[PDB]
Amino acid sequence: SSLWIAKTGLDAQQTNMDVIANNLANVSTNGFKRQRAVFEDLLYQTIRQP
Amino acid sequence: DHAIYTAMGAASQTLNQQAVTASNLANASTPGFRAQLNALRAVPVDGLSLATRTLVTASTPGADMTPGQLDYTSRPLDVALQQDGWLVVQAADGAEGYTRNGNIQVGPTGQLTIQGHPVIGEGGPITVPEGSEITIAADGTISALNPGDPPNTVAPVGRLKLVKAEGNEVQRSDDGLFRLTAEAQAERGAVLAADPSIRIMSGVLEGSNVKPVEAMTDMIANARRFEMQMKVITSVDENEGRANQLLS
Amino acid sequence: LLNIFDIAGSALAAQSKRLNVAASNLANADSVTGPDGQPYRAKQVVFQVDAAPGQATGGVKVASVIESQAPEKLVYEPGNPLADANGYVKMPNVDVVGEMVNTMSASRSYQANIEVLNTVKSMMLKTLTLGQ
Amino acid sequence: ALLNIFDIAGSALAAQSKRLNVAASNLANADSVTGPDGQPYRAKQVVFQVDAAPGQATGGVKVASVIESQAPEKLVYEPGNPLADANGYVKMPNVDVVGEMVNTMSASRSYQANIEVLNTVKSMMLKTLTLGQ
Amino acid sequence: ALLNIFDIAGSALAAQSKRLNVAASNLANADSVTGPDGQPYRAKQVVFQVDAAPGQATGGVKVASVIESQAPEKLVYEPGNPLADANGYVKMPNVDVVGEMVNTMSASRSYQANIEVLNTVKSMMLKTLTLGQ
Amino acid sequence: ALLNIFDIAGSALAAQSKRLNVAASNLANADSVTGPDGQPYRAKQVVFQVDAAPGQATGGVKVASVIESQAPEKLVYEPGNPLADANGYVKMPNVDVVGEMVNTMSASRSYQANIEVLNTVKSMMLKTLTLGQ
Amino acid sequence: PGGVPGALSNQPAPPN
Amino acid sequence: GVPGALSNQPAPPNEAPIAT
Amino acid sequence: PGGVPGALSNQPAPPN
Amino acid sequence: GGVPGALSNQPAP
Amino acid sequence: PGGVPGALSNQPAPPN
Amino acid sequence: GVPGALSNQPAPPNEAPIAT
Amino acid sequence: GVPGALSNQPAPPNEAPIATP
Repeated sequence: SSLWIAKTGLDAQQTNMDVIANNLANVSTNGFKRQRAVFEDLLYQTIRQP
Repeated sequence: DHAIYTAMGAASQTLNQQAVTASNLANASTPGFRAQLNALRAVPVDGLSLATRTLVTASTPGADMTPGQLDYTSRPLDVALQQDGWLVVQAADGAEGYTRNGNIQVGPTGQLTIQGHPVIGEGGPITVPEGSEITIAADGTISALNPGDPPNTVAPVGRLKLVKAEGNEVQRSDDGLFRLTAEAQAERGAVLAADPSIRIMSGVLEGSNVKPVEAMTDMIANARRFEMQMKVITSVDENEGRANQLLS
Repeated sequence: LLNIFDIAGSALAAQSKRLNVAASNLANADSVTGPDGQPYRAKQVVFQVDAAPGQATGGVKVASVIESQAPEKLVYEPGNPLADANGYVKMPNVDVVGEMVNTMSASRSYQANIEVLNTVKSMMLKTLTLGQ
Repeated sequence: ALLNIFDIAGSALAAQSKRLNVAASNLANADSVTGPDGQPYRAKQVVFQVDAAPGQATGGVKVASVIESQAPEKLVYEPGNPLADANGYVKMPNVDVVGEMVNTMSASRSYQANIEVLNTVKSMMLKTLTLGQ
Repeated sequence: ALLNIFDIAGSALAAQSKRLNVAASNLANADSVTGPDGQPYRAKQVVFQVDAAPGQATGGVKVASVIESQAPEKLVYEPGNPLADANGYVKMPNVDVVGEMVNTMSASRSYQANIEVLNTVKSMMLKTLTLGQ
Repeated sequence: ALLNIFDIAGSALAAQSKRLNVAASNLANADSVTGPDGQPYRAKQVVFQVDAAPGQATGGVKVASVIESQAPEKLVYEPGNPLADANGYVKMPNVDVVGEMVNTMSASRSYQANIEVLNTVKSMMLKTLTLGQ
Repeated sequence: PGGVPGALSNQPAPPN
Repeated sequence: GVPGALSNQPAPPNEAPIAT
Repeated sequence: PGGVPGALSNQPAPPN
Repeated sequence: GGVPGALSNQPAP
Repeated sequence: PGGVPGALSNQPAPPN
Repeated sequence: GVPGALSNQPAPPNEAPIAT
Repeated sequence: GVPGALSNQPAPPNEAPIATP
């Protein structure tokens, strides 16, 4: 249902939040490369063809 | 007794529309994303004698081709296309697909990929010399400079295949890539040649184009429509009970 | 009182038809197209007296189902294929409150007619035992 | 020939009970992930036919067979659950909850209508047995 | 013992109750550092199977066992804790918050749907017994 | 057999009412300082037991007693209060607010369940008088 | 005879 | 034909297509 | 020829 | 047959 | 000999 | 006796004093 | 065996210790 879709959305933004928190915690670290999170949508479901 | 089925169809298709909207909202951060449009078509039931029953069917008529907002990242390989322009990749099943994701990556062997799909250039997938620094020009041209070697040794390697196609000529496949429709394939050919009029900006990534206002309005509308259909179902459910239990 | 059975049955059919029309209209509040590509125009039943051989009093028959003549709503979506030269897509003129009230009133009339038919059938059953 | 109504309405009651049972089984397993064989639960539905032998005008109703519902299996992205796919696509049943609830309500109403038919038919049989007396 | 519909819907209620209990226990132990023995709490999962008593026809839902999730345990650098390893990372449970709230909502709505199914069937059940008398 | 059920369910209702009253008393005096004498307010709890006047093991629930919890009394530093001890501490009650609210809600739900049981069995005992007439 | 029952008739309309 | 009347010829199979 | 009663046969089916 | 009725005793004996 | 119901008996406490 | 039994003698009056 | 069956034996007491004994 839409519950799983929106829960996956929430999980992605939390992941992104964790990535940003990690980037901000390592501001003063010497020789740190910033982490950038990219997202992809999973398989599309076809119910009836055009 | 059959109005309950009309209302049930309306409620189920409202659920389907809500699922489409939630899937669109879940990809608010997906790079180079095209939102799926939704529309409720009405199907009138034919028959006799007084045509009164018309059902609802949810539909997704193509996608949205409005470009999103470009994030400026100081990287030479993230590219953004012109409006109604597409980058070409070799699809999962050895076929051709089109996309807006300009997040081009390179491998240890030097081949360019997008989401893992190799990019298609003039003469088949583009391969860059191993471990080279790559710059992308404003018309698809790709230049490669070996690390530590006279910057006078920078030479072009290939050209990206950039095409132009509108929403009517483009239909989303189940793997997330966009392809030509059959009616567009019959006119513009199986494979689209490169379009030289498209400019490409290097160093900017295109995000998603989902509109929060439309999504929120759609969710409110779906909720209210679902409540109305449930009321219709409840009204029909009491009447039939009384009728049978009593006229027996 | 068999004519009462005809009357009650015709009225039950008419109210069921009105309820079905209202339900179909409520389903299509947000519909944008049909099979041919024309907008969905809201339906309304027409009630007429069924007293063809019964003078001026009789049952109610649904003469026809007609598209409502209220002006179609217009939404500015110039990218929609159905948009005209001015960019306006036609959406149905279905009034939600009117349809909900129609459903409720039709349900109440349906129940009243069922109660009438039951009372008449019971009266006939008791008439069957006259003089005994 | 009022006795045949007994058979007709009894067959109808049994068929509607089977339909309600199948709908409830589908509804109760909307959240299932696994079957006894490890296969995902497939939503099932009965098939209604006229219970008429060749040459019989009109009969009751009978359940021919139970068939798997035709709908795409609901894909869920959970590549942490022990049951998964090659790409972590857990397959969940294609149960449409609104359809099952409406089916349950319809089956109950048709069942009650058939019960009323049986009751009034028995009353008439008794009255016929009191024909001349 | 139970009528088939009663058994199916009651099994659905019990399964949803078990899932809700697992979700609540996970939400309670979201910040637990140790158990009673000295090992981190592991998020529990409940697996639904279809209790197909007949061959592939219908059946309620049963729960085989409560499994322990296999996900990277959260590591927090607290070398002073007695439970820190050689590197000093104490282990926190892998309980995600959003997933458990979604699970609680889904379990509640399945529970209520099965309750509504039982309530709907009940009137037909009581009205069946008036057929004979 | 079935007439004893009135006594069983009435005992259950009385016991749940007593538990609810104790919970309300605990909530009312969570911030209380002193009673009629100089002693603090010790939180109350009812004791449930199984009431089987005959020898058949089981039966209804009865409230054997109301006891005062022996949990440590909360101490607040208030030396100007005449109620303070040698160290200037005052004994404030150990009422568990969340526990008492949960007790209120759980007692309410059990109360309704017993009410529903009583309604159902009253209907059955009314219908058994119709037997064959 | 008769017309549309319910909402449409019991709503004020322009004279025509 | 008038609804509710009796005719010796069956009604044609009705269909509700989505696209003409 | 009968068919599946209720929800499946009263929802708009696919064209083919 | 293959499907037991809703009003039948638990198939599981 | 059942004890206190509800909150007190559903909290982890050391045996005594 | 039992909290809900029957006795022949009225229950003693209950009063709630502020202080004892 | 199955939860909700009938057995002739009472279930063992439900103890939940806070520390390992």
